[PDB]
Amino acid sequence: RRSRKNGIGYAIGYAFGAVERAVLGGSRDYNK
Repeated sequence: RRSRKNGIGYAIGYAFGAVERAVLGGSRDYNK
């Protein structure tokens, strides 16, 4: 609520979200 959520979370979100991005590339994320 003071920009404290957007500064460190983005870093991890960038590295992680980056690898995850590939996962969300096409589809097949669930369905057993």
